[PDB]
Amino acid sequence: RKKIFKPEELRQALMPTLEALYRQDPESLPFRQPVDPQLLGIPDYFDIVKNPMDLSTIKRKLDTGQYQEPWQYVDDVWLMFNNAWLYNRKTSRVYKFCSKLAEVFEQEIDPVMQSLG
Ligand SMILES: CCC(=O)N1CCOc2c(cc(-c3cc(OC)cc(OC)c3)cc2C(=O)N[C@H]2CCCN(C)C2)C1
Repeated sequence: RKKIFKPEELRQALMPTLEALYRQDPESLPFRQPVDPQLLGIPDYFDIVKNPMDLSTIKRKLDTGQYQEPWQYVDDVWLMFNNAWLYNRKTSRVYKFCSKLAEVFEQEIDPVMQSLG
């Protein structure tokens, strides 16, 4: 019927896919902590980005058992990517780095999602 996932199983299976993103340098650097619009010059950020997401938040959600099923994790990774592509200019470091992370993530996540069902 509905498949139940234990938080420790999700963490064991999915954390390596997150670690693959963290390992990218310089590409993960903009994504390791939440965007701070006041520190940066950018008070329009949260006008445009309604649901912020970043690697530290996704990690915390895996660590604290906030995901019930693996597609919720995938959706947060993609939310992070889509926010960055929505806000940032195509020539920017953040935009290009986002694209690299999306390439890495795609390769990592597919066999893991097959394994989890
Ligand atoms: C997902 C992140 C995100 O979408 N934002 C929103 C855009 O703002 C940036 C963010 C991160 C980085 C950034 C780039 C890095 O490259 C190596 C490393 C990094 O390591 C923490 C952060 C750069 C910018 C940026 O556009 N800076 C401009 C703004 C206007 C003013 N001039 C001077 C700076 C945060």
